[PDB]
Amino acid sequence: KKPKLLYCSNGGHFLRILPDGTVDGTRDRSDQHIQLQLSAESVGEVYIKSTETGQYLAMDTDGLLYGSQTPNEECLFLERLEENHYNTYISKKHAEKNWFVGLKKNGSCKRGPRTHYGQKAILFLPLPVS
Ligand SMILES: O=C(O)c1cc(O)ccc1O
Repeated sequence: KKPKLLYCSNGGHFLRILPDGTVDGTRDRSDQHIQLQLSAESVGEVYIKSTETGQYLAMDTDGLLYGSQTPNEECLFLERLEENHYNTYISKKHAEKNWFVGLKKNGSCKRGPRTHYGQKAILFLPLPVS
């Protein structure tokens, strides 16, 4: 396996899953909580896992991102390759809704409802770390 940073184009923050379940974004490339394991359950279905805490990215019924201690339906994301090398991630559990993983410009998480295709918020460049 290979860990990766996920660099949000909106604002320029790496996706971060804090130990408390809080998901936001930091510009600190040293941050321990931005190293992420991607693993494909099925072809276009990934889990995004913290290599420090072993927590999985998830999205709840309101569209808030959290860190789940154990994988579940809420942690499956559909990964699509975009136009200039960036990926988008839409909640499997909420795909009929087009709820995307996204971060605000201030590096806070954008709830799934506030998301739409064409936003820079939802664009993540995977970078192989080191
Ligand atoms: O680049 C922007 O102005 C932008 C900011 C957002 O928070 C969401 C979508 C966008 O297109």
